[PDB]
Amino acid sequence: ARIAGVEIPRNKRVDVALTYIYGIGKARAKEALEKTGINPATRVKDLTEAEVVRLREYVENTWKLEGELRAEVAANIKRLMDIGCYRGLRHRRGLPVRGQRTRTNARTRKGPRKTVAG
Amino acid sequence: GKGDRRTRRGKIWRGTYGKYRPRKK
Amino acid sequence: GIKSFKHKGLKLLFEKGVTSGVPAQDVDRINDRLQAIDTATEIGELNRQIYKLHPLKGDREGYWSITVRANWRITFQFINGDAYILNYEDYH
Amino acid sequence: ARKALIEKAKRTPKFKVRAYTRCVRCGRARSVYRFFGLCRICLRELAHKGQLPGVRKASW
Amino acid sequence: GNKIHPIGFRLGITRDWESRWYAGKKQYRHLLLEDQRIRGLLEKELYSAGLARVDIERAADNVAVTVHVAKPGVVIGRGGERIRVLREELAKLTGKNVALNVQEVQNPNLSAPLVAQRVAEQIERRFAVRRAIKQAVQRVMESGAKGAKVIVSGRIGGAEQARTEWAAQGRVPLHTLRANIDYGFALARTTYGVLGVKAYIFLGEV
Amino acid sequence: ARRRRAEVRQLQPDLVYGDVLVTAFINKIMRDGKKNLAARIFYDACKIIQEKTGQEPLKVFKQAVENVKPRMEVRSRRVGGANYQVPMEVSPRRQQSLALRWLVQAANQRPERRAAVRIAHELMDAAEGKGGAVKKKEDVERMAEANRAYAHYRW
RNA sequence: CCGGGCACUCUAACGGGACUGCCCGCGAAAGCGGGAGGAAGGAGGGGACGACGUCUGGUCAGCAUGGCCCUUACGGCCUGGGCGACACACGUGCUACAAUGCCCACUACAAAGCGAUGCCACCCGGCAACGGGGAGCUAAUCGCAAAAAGGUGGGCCCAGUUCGGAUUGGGGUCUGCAACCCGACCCCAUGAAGCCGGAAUCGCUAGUAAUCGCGGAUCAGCCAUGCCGCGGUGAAUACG
RNA sequence: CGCGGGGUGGAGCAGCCUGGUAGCUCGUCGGGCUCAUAACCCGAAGGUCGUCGGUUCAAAUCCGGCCCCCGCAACCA
RNA sequence: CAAGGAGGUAAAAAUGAA
Ligand SMILES: [Mg+2]
Ligand SMILES: [Mg+2]
Ligand SMILES: [Mg+2]
Ligand SMILES: [Mg+2]
Ligand SMILES: [Mg+2]
Ligand SMILES: [Mg+2]
Ligand SMILES: [Mg+2]
Ligand SMILES: [Mg+2]
Ligand SMILES: [Mg+2]
Ligand SMILES: [Mg+2]
Ligand SMILES: [Mg+2]
Ligand SMILES: [Zn+2]
Repeated sequence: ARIAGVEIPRNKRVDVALTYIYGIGKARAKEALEKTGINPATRVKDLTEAEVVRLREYVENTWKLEGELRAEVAANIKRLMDIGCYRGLRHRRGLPVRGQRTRTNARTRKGPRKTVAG
Repeated sequence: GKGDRRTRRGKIWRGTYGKYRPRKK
Repeated sequence: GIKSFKHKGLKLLFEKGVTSGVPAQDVDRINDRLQAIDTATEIGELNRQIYKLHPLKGDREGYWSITVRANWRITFQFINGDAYILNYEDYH
Repeated sequence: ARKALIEKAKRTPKFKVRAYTRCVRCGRARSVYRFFGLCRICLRELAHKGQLPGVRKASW
Repeated sequence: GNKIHPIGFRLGITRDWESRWYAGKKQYRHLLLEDQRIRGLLEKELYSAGLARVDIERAADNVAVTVHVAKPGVVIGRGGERIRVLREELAKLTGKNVALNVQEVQNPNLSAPLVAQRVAEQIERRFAVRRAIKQAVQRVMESGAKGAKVIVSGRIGGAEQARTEWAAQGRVPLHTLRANIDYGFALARTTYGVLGVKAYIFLGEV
Repeated sequence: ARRRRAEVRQLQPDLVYGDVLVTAFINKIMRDGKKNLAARIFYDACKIIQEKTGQEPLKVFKQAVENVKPRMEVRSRRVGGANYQVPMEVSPRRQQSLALRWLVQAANQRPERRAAVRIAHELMDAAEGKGGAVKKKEDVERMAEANRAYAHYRW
């Protein structure tokens, strides 16, 4: 069911199916279905349409999620555009933000190795 | 998941406690 | 022209004139050698008898070695009129 | 910086976190045991001397 | 080479301590520093006595200090000085019961610290070291010893080349625990540097 | 240089069976030193044997081992920078070890989901002479078969 | 928990206890093999102990010390920066790629050590880190600690997936004068690479390898996945 | 200046004629092996195809103009 | 039982330091 921006997860437990949304994770998941009052271990296969409506209405509202909060997150990094701080430059150069070790490692932001040789 | 900060197992390994591992009872 | 240092003491003597990285009695010695390696346009100029010049062997291939004093040698790589990796090392 | 540096180690004023341990027999700042007030080096010397009350070789 | 200090190697069985007091934390550190400063202050103005040991015992403000010496010539009869303020100058940073005793080491030729110290004096007298070693060993061996061994290392007779002079008669088993082996050491200060003298003296046990 | 001929290690007999063999098999199942999980899996699979066949697992397991026994194996030996492969006989100790090892390995090679059903099935297949371990056994004997040429080098 | 008792367990101090002494066989002897003997054996299992000497080995930055040099300075104080830099290369490791596995709940079984300028029971707030209280403990008395793997129950169903946790946004807490460079945790949300490793390369022969947690030193705090120890479950194989 | 052949990674060579794929050996770069070098093993990167035009949907390739290279020819008086 | 004289012999693996 097209809950937020997504619909994908069929026969696979609503507490888990919920996770498949940028903004839900695991904590907001069971938090949303206990506050909506729905059984977590259900089929996800389009069960009681009412439960699905209530779920959708609560989840999609309340807190920001999916493409909207991706925009906000990207905009929070755009904050350090202008004449920003040190943390912005780390987002500029493509290097790790939290001042860690970059002599080795840091491949998750630098990307795969390039090898200079000399 | 000895390095995940959201498990009783990772909380053991890290040492610290919390929500995913309460200080007993 | 000297272009890169590996030895910090050597680096400081030639750049700032800081002599506290080398022996005190080898200050003048090391200086005249470095200036020679700086002015040298080819390895053939670093050939005065008092230098005992020679290229190293094995893993140190591509390097050269003039003699300061006793068991002490200034090693470097000379290439295209320039020396690189100026070090202050031991004969053993 | 060694003589004026074993001065500060006993001087200990100005912010409580700027104060640090320091071997007394030597002037070592590293591996200084709080129990003896000595570095690991000095401690070994005196332990072999016998000048360390009760301190004895460990075999087990 | 690499060999463990024959004193520390015993400590428990054979060869007891040299500073025998008990304390828990918050006290050990202070009392050990004071203890060592006593050893440091004594060694200075008491070297002419040539002290084999500096035993120390404590019992809450009691601080007993036993100074073993070959010839206690620097004590000189009660109020003849060399003891009065001398055993009283300790309590200028102590203020506790400065009970200073003096022992008479009978044979100095059987006291390892004294042997090495006599040798180290001779190095500074510019003596022929190899001959000095030989004599000192025989001198120790002459006074009833079961085994002896003296070692001077480095810069022998000046001359640019660190050497190591070696001599040892009789029996010196360092590996054995029931050993009763006395170990001494001394720094010889020379106008050309510093060299160390080891001295091993051995007697029976079981 | 093996001055001592290294005496054969002896095991503890299991529970309910008394095997001088089953425990050796449970040991191969054992990973990270968890004999509890190891023994459980085997006895679990023993319960599984009872279902698909009306046979006592003490024989099903026994015969399976007997069918996954290498009569002769290939051995690389001397002269020519160790160029030859003399086909050697296999000692009862080694047939023993290979049988159980190949069983467990082939068992975990199977596409099944539970460790017990893999063990049970691989044992039933091996008891018949069908298991992937039996493949391994028959394969090792092929190699030993093709080398009869310089087998006379023996030793 | 009390009365009382301390035979068991434990605690820690001196002892006993195998020396192949005893049997068969081999042998000139030494010794070797084998057997009842007992908890134990033919150095019982681990430590501490490192010959004469070798490497012009290592260390003038622990310390000592010959010589050379510096002294309105190569010394002294301070604030700040740096040792944490990053196109890359190598070492030692940690966490994994899952179902003999992961999550949640319940429920057991250790040893070795550390603590009243601290460990902090038990309550109270808090999703939690933690904060408010506050009892006991100079500690085989009180506390750190519930050991974890295990067991029982239940849920995922093999899918980059409830595997994996990197990276990143946001919100907090604690030490500290202060944590931007550069602190550790907590919580929400993101959830990357990895589906098991080329040529090569390492460790281990019995409580051993593997796997599991626990303590300590340093230490205000902590970048500890390290080092030094402790016990839990517990393999495989040795022809040669 | 007259005919024929040829300019392609750092080096030597293919691919052109039957337009849509640039391949081989060596060398370079990274990693192994060794005390170390060589040899060897693993894994990589690297070419305006001489230049200016033209044809074509598309040119290393098909067609012209120059620019070098190499090989033949230059004879009868 | 105790051997003299007789004969087929390793591999593919090269170098050296300042
Ligand atoms: Mg011994
Ligand atoms: Mg040297
Ligand atoms: Mg010094
Ligand atoms: Mg550093
Ligand atoms: Mg992938
Ligand atoms: Mg998979
Ligand atoms: Mg062994
Ligand atoms: Mg290479
Ligand atoms: Mg090579
Ligand atoms: Mg003609
Ligand atoms: Mg050559
Ligand atoms: Zn010190």
